[PDB]
Amino acid sequence: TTALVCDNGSGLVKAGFAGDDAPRAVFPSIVGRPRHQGDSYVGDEAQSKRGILTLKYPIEHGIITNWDDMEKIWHHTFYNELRVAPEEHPTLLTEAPLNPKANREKMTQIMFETFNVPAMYVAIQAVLSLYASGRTTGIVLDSGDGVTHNVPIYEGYALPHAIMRLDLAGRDLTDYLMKILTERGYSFVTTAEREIVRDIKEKLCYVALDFENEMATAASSSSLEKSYELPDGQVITIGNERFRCPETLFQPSFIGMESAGIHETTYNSIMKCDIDIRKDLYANNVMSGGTTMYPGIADRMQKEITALAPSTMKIKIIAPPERKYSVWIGGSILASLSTFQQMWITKQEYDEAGPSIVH
Ligand SMILES: Nc1ncnc2c1ncn2[C@@H]1O[C@H](COP(=O)(O)OP(=O)(O)O)[C@@H](O)[C@H]1O
Ligand SMILES: [Ca+2]
Repeated sequence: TTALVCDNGSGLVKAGFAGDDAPRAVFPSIVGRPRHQGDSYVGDEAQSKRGILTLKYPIEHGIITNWDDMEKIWHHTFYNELRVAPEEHPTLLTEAPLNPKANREKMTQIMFETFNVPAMYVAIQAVLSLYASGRTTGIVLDSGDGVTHNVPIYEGYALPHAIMRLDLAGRDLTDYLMKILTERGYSFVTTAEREIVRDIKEKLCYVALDFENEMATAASSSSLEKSYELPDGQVITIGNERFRCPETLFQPSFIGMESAGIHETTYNSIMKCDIDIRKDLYANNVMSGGTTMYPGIADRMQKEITALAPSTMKIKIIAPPERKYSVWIGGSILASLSTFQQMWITKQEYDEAGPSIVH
């Protein structure tokens, strides 16, 4: 039998078969129900029918908060995207770091009681990303759609006391760029327009090695300008917007938040950990999630952590090309191991013991 891997993303579901190199299904973590009851849609079909539906994010901040809609996302995943009978496949689910214990239990209860999977497992997203980089010790920066975490990991296990959470990720950067471009005179307010600005963000944005220098260059030449044709036929040119957008990850004050930036959350996370493991964390900073895809983010992180860390500390930022899917790939690996097969919670163990078995 083939095991399934479902990464329950704040913005995107990544689902597929354990052993595959990439998720076969990548779709928005969105459920749409009729505006007027006289039934649900999920993912791209929900967005297409948005004019007749109310759209909701059941996993908006990395934590599943709407269980009836998460049921719909999982039903869509099994039956519409992967086209499998869930009762025929062990299923690996991902959870956010600091997922409440009752939340993990509800994920377990739905898998067995609603979908009758024969076996399941819940793994921490950041832990899977570390495994996908061939490591069991290191500190992950996972920046997705709705949340960013630092997760220090030692000998295979997250250190929950040192986890840092930043309520700032890719959704917030798209919102910032929407606001910036709207103020420039291009109206970007609707769902369809959010899609356009997201596309501009992913194609043209980058992280400046030195913000102040990059601003001086954009102020004094056209050399950083990039153009993008909108659906209405207008050509928009952006310059400093390209790097002011993701600079928000290092200066959350750009969108009015008092939070530490990702360089300070990474450094604080490491300093919460055993002094004796900090050398290994500094040398093994892995970046995961779509919001770490910006060109220049690894060099910027190298520079910022160097300025914060002891003068002699060896600092390595690992940014794999496949890091949009590294949480999913780490699940594909773990669930493929012979040593993992005894780790599955079976439906039989669930029927004997109930949801508290997941711990
Ligand atoms: N090349 C890219 N550059 C910048 N942001 C990107 C890129 N590719 C994807 N993203 C952003 O990453 C987010 C989705 O990342 P992902 O790790 O799937 O999030 P989640 O797991 O929380 O659903 C979106 O905000 C998307 O716009
Ligand atoms: Ca994620």
